[PDB]
Amino acid sequence: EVQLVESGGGLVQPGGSLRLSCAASGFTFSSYAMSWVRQAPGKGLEWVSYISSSSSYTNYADSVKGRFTISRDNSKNTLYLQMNSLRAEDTASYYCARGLAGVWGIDVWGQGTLVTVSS
Amino acid sequence: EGVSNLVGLPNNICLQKTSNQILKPKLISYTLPVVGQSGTCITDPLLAMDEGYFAYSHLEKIGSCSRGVSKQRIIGVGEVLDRGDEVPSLFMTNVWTPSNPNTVYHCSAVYNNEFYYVLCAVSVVGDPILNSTYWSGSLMMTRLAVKPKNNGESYNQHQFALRNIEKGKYDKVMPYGPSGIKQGDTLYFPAVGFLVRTEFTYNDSNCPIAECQYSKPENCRLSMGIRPNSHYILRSGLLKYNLSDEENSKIVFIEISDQRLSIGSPSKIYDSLGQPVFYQASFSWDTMIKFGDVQTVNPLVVNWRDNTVISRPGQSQCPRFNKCPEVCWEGVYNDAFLIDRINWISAGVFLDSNQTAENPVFTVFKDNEVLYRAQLASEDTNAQKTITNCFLLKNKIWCISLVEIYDTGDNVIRPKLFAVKIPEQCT
Ligand SMILES: *[C@@H]1O[C@H](CO)[C@@H](O[C@@H]2O[C@H](CO)[C@@H](O[C@@H]3O[C@H](CO[C@H]4O[C@H](CO[C@H]5O[C@H](CO)[C@@H](O)[C@H](O)[C@@H]5O)[C@@H](O)[C@H](O)[C@@H]4O)[C@@H](O)[C@H](O[C@H]4O[C@H](CO)[C@@H](O)[C@H](O)[C@@H]4O)[C@@H]3O)[C@H](O)[C@H]2NC(C)=O)[C@H](O)[C@H]1NC(C)=O
Ligand SMILES: *[C@@H]1O[C@H](CO)[C@@H](O[C@@H]2O[C@H](CO)[C@@H](O[C@@H]3O[C@H](CO[C@H]4O[C@H](CO)[C@@H](O)[C@H](O)[C@@H]4O)[C@@H](O)[C@H](O[C@H]4O[C@H](CO)[C@@H](O)[C@H](O)[C@@H]4O)[C@@H]3O)[C@H](O)[C@H]2NC(C)=O)[C@H](O)[C@H]1NC(C)=O
Ligand SMILES: *[C@@H]1O[C@H](CO)[C@@H](O[C@@H]2O[C@H](CO)[C@@H](O[C@@H]3O[C@H](CO[C@H]4O[C@H](CO[C@H]5O[C@H](CO)[C@@H](O)[C@H](O)[C@@H]5O)[C@@H](O)[C@H](O)[C@@H]4O)[C@@H](O)[C@H](O)[C@@H]3O)[C@H](O)[C@H]2NC(C)=O)[C@H](O)[C@H]1NC(C)=O
Ligand SMILES: *[C@@H]1O[C@H](CO)[C@@H](O[C@@H]2O[C@H](CO)[C@@H](O[C@@H]3O[C@H](CO[C@H]4O[C@H](CO)[C@@H](O)[C@H](O)[C@@H]4O)[C@@H](O)[C@H](O)[C@@H]3O)[C@H](O)[C@H]2NC(C)=O)[C@H](O)[C@H]1NC(C)=O
Ligand SMILES: *[C@@H]1O[C@H](CO)[C@@H](O[C@@H]2O[C@H](CO)[C@@H](O[C@@H]3O[C@H](CO[C@H]4O[C@H](CO)[C@@H](O)[C@H](O)[C@@H]4O)[C@@H](O)[C@H](O)[C@@H]3O)[C@H](O)[C@H]2NC(C)=O)[C@H](O)[C@H]1NC(C)=O
Repeated sequence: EVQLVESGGGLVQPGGSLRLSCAASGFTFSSYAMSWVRQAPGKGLEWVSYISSSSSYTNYADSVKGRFTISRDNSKNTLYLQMNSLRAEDTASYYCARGLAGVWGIDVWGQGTLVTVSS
Repeated sequence: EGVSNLVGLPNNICLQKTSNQILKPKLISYTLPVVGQSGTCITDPLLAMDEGYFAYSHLEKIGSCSRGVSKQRIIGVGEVLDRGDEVPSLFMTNVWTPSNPNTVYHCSAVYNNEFYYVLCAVSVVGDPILNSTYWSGSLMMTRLAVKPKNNGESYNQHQFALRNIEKGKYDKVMPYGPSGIKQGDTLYFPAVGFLVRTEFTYNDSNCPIAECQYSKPENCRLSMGIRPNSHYILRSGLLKYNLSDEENSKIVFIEISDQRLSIGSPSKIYDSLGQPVFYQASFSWDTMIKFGDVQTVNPLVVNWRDNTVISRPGQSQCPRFNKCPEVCWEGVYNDAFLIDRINWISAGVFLDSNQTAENPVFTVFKDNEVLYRAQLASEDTNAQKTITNCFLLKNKIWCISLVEIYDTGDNVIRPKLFAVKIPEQCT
């Protein structure tokens, strides 16, 4: 069974810099695609990033085009996200999946991680 | 390894009739909880599959699921790979969303060398088939690559307005259907026509009134329009787009034959074992399924099938299993895919109800009976539109079907996609 283990906390000052990690086990991480997705209470899904298998193609969203950059550590299964200069409109729970945005997902969302940006 | 279309010699599927449920559906549309629910609504699905690359489209409405507003339309393509436990799924690789959501209507997808053309209709008067008396007729093509690259700006997304239209005698053309086929260097899209009622040449004596005592002669002619006193009669067909020139956007409408002429409905044309198969929804008096393999594309003539067991439900005026002409425009889109040609076996998700739209049940029908069936949800779960496509996984046939069902803890009819494996044994 595919297990997604989210990490990273919240309650950061506006304009700070947080790092959200998400490791996984089961499927072979060496050849697949990863994408961060977030959702605030009141809204639906919205893709945050995207990355290819060999760390070749990287895509983002129009609201976070220059905020952060996704990475890949195929040696030791992990998925980092070096958020920089966040705003109040970024307070939402982030998740990790195997599809860019879609309505898809090939594994039950495990725990998720909340990031609070206020005061 | 990989995923290829129905070619070669696949594994032998079961052929006899049995009640033992040898079908094991698997949901591949795991969505996160929607805690903090609202009046959301998703409608107008789309699902195309060819050579291991898929597409998807949906319109999210806030409020009533029919007379609502538009917020976002997610149109994206992606690959078809294995999740790892020998189970195929649809991985997304690119997503496109238009700026103004209340512009795009009635999209249609197709596959090419290394792209995925999505032909949609642009309208500023609302839904076209409901307000066709004032539609302009502009059509926009959207190209989305199945493998984006870094900083292309011209390879991951490219749009262009279709200028030249080769409309023979109609007034407006519009893409109408989930997907189409490829023929090397030519693209074909399912569509419908808009011909004037007064300029219609159809003798009112070919109506099948053999045993229809409680009917009228002109029911065949009146059923060709959305309303009795309508201003346009629909006509199914195909749109040809010869992209091997690119000198000018060409729109060639290929009208369907007169054999079993029904009202315009969302049609689908797909390839299966070399020969292209055609489907047409039943939104008219003829409630039975309209299957058929195409022998001639340029002049569209399909060899229909006389299936008398699979149909779609409707209202009281034209319920299921109705075989007599009656003035009505109603039904639900439920297609199927040809999984074998030696025995002519098909498979698709159809509704099992007399005058309701509930109980979506997966079923496999050969020509005049059902071999093996399997339900997807309870006998009360609602369903409106179903799209079925089949492929291979390295030795065997797999079929992923998009079936809009009513989730329990969602209170909204979300399009959920399943995954059914056709077994290699009977019971
Ligand atoms: C299928 O497509 C057709 C397109 O052919 C659609 O029909 C079109 O509908 C639009 C609607 O905007 C028409 O445009 C104009 O509509 C105006 C409506 O007036 C207001 O209505 C609402 C009510 O609010 C006002 O109420 C009273 C009314 O007197 C006011 O006193 C009050 O102060 C409020 O302001 C408002 O919410 C709305 O915003 C409008 O402001 C018409 O007033 C307007 O008339 C002009 O054009 C006439 C010629 O058509 C002309 O004779 C008038 O003098 C005036 O200049 C205008 O019609 C389109 O006209 C109409 N098309 C056609 C061909 O008539 C149709 O709705 C669509 N159907 C579906 C199901 O999609
Ligand atoms: C749209 O579709 C309708 C229905 O099919 C067509 O109308 C029918 O046309 C056929 C002919 O193809 C009619 O069948 C017979 O017509 C004969 C016509 O009489 C004269 O016509 C020719 C010229 O065409 C003369 O040269 C010749 O002298 C004929 O005498 C009738 O005489 C026949 O009558 C027989 O049947 C009637 C019952 O209807 C019996 O009472 C008689 O005793 C006799 O046995 C025969 O009817 C047919 O009748 C037409 N139907 C109707 C309802 O009138 C249309 O033609 C078609 N539209 C177009 C543009 O072609
Ligand atoms: C979509 O749009 C594309 C265009 O982009 C269409 O493709 C065109 O298809 C036509 C088919 O008629 C092609 O026309 C062909 O031209 C050939 C010329 O090539 C060489 O011909 C000579 C060879 O001798 C020929 O002699 C006679 C002449 O009639 C033939 O009968 C013989 O069989 C020999 O082939 C050479 O001397 C000459 O120098 C040329 O090198 C010709 O030979 C073919 O008979 C035919 O007429 C056209 O070339 C295609 N265009 C492209 C760009 O490939 C396609 O059909 C469209 N699809 C639709 C409409 O569905
Ligand atoms: C409906 O069709 C199904 C098609 O797969 C049927 O399943 C098959 O049923 C037959 C007959 O019962 C089984 O054959 C027997 O299997 C048993 C048990 O096999 C298991 O053995 C170990 C446990 O000891 C287990 O770890 C394995 O994974 C096996 O599952 C054997 O002991 C017998 O000798 C004999 O081979 C098939 O095994 C079974 N298919 C599968 C994939 O297991 C089903 O029975 C049909 N139902 C009805 C009502 O007809
Ligand atoms: C779902 O749709 C099915 C197909 O449309 C329905 O089956 C149909 O049900 C109707 C309603 O009964 C049948 O229509 C009539 O049936 C009666 C039979 O009762 C009398 O018949 C004999 C012989 O005439 C008579 O002597 C006795 O007194 C009986 O009381 C008759 O009036 C007619 O013969 C006529 O057939 C259809 O025949 C039947 N069709 C089929 C293919 O079964 C089904 O009922 C629907 N279900 C629901 C829940 O709506």
